[PDB]
Amino acid sequence: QMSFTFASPTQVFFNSANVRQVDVPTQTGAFGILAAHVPTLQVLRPGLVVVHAEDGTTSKYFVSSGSVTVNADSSVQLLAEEAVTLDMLDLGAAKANLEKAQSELLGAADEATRAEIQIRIEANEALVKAL
Amino acid sequence: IDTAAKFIGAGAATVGVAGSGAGIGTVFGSLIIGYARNPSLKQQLFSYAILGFALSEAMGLFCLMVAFLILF
Amino acid sequence: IDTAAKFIGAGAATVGVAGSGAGIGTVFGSLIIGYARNPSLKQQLFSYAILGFALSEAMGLFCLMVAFLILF
Amino acid sequence: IDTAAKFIGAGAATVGVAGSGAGIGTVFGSLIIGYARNPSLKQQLFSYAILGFALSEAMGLFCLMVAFLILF
Amino acid sequence: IDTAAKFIGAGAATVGVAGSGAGIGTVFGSLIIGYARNPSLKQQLFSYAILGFALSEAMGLFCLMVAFLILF
Amino acid sequence: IDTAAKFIGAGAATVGVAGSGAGIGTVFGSLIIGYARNPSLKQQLFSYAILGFALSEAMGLFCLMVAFLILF
Amino acid sequence: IDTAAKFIGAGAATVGVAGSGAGIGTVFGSLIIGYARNPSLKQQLFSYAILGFALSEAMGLFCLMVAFLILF
Amino acid sequence: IDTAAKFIGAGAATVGVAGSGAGIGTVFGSLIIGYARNPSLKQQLFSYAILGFALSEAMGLFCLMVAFLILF
Amino acid sequence: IDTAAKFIGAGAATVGVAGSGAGIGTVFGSLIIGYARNPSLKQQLFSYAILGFALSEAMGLFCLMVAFLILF
Amino acid sequence: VAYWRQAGLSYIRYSQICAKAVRDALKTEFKANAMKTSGSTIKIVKV
Amino acid sequence: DKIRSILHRTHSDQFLVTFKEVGRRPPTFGDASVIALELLNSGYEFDEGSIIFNRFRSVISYKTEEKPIFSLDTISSAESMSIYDDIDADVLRNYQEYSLANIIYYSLK
Repeated sequence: QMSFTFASPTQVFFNSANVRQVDVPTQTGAFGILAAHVPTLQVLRPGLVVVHAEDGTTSKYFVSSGSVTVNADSSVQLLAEEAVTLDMLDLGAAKANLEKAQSELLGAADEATRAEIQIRIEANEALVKAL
Repeated sequence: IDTAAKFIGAGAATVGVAGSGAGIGTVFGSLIIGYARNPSLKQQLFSYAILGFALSEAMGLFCLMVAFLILF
Repeated sequence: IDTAAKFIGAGAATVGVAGSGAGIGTVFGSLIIGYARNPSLKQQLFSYAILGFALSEAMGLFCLMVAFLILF
Repeated sequence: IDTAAKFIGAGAATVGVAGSGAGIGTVFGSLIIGYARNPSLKQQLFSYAILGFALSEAMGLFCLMVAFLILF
Repeated sequence: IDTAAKFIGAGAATVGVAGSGAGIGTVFGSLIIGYARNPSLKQQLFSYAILGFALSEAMGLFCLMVAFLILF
Repeated sequence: IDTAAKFIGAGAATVGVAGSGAGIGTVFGSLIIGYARNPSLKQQLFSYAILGFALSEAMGLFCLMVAFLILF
Repeated sequence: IDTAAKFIGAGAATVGVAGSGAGIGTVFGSLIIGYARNPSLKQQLFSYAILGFALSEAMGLFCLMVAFLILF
Repeated sequence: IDTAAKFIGAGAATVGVAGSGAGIGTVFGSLIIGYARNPSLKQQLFSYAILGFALSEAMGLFCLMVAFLILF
Repeated sequence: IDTAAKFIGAGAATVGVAGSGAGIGTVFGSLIIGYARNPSLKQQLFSYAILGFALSEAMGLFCLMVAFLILF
Repeated sequence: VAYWRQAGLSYIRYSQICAKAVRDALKTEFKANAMKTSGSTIKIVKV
Repeated sequence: DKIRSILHRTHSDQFLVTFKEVGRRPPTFGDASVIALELLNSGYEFDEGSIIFNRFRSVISYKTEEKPIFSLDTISSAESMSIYDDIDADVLRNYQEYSLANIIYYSLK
């Protein structure tokens, strides 16, 4: 057993809920955390969140950016700035943004502007990894 | 000379299965730590393990084809 | 020559167990680092370590068949 | 001496396939421990795995052409 | 022919220990790096390193018995 | 003697090409896990991998030159 | 023959020290990666590195014993 | 015997170049998987890679001079 | 035979330098991937890099001692 | 150390744009939540 | 603003930054991020801090509460952190930055 807590600033999903394993899109690829997983802190990356429920059927979500935490005792918490379910995201407008984002990349030389446009590329390029 | 060097030369080609056996422990070991980060067990990960061990034991079956061609 | 090359040839085929020896330490090594990432020990992970020690000792059993063919 | 040493001379060149045997297990094994970090499986990673397996069977295309030269 | 080839048969059979020593370095390394991630050290994981250092030396006692067979 | 042990001297020189083949996989396999951390493909890591493929296949060239030396 | 094959057999057993040499690097390398993860350097992890250099030099002392027995 | 076994003794000394070739693949691979963590490309990690490929082919120049002593 | 086997026996112990040259590639590799984790570059890790390359070159200097003893 | 690091950006500036492109991709049924979120009411004072 | 005027004259020279328009529009994580950005852009590498706010309890009752923020990245690595493994020096530089934006937003909410 492990208590799982997953939420955003606007909406709450899990609160000390009994769950066996969770997959998280961290910076270091995608880490999988089981019931008695090691104490490892890793920050988030735009991608897919897999939450293995207690009854065979799994719910999956999409994240923009945030943080996950696994502790010295069996308890996990995951938070994101804006996390939305696969249900409410359009596959149309995601390509419109990506192509506009890959246009400003070659039209900006400033070292500060380059990072800001590439992050938007990364986020929009992750919007097709699920839809 | 024509039959003697065919028995000690089919033994040196049996050391070519040292790569297929140590390589199989690397194609399955890197699949153990692979599914440890999880979660695609059936399909994707273990499916790529089968296409990897087949390309690992292929240098064991071809090396046992040069072994049996020296004794039979 | 007839009893000579089969006595030095059965020794060269015993260099095929160097692959299964280190190939068994890796499949049981990645299971030690895999169960360190926790927690599906019994079933799934440690049930695959048998499937990884069997495909590695299969080349060992194939190499120990060759050295016993020139010894008996 | 001439025909006798051509038999225990392509058998020692057949144990050179142990580098390509475990090298294909180290290459494909890293790709199984790479797509597990996800998600650039289609192209990028598995496409580079065909560049690493060819550069590992390249030593296998130069070691099997050596033993096949001392044969016929 | 009879007295000589048994000395050049237990010599090439000692080249099978080259896996039992390196594979033990692979398993005891994965228990050295595995315990770093913590915390099951005095149980679970270091109790699996004894089960790994044995299966690796299992091809190191099977290979050693062949080198002790060709000699005495 | 002069024509005999030159044939069994080129074969064992071809076994020195077992380090380049397993070196090629462990150098182009760590770059198959480097781009898995991303995103220096065709930048720094894949550029140094060619500088890692050259340093390993040169120890295969310096070994194939010994195998060609004992053949012509 | 009898005073000859003892020198072409005691040398082949020194090729069993290839696992003791590459096992010492792997058991210490993962100890250098385990102490890079911190913090129990003084005992626990580097203390176990002594228990990993011993179970890896044991397959190198038993192989050096067989080489010394065929030389003296 | 005298003008024969030295030609098959330089072949066995060229098998020591399987560690200088597979040691470069292990060295120039961890400096490709380590630079993936970034950003110590120059001055630190690749500078230590010059001192990593200095104690790797040092066992190979010592193995290329052992074969050169059994020829010239 | 009495003069022949010493030359064939010196090369056979020179193949035991393939384990020391790759064990230096693993110890300096896991220090190159052990310095990327940061920050104690001087002391601790790279200070134990020579302490891990001492026990791994200890198998080479003992093997090249058995190769020189059959030459002088 | 990523690409936004060294470029002058912190993780907060990373997280801000990451969320912004998620807001833009929304369809008109949950677009009402986009005005509720993404605040910039705050003023900067520096004497 | 009602902190820039109530406890100012007394500590007028001890000011780092001031924020207005708070309480006009319901706060967002976006507001807290602007609070997070301005803190890390100032040349003040703080050893430790504390955030003081009014925690809600009911319609009539509330209590002033302190929460210590261990947001120094030099203080992020302690003897109690030695329990944890698989961390970067500059991955805490990401987590500490974000866990700061959370608590600011929480205190603001």
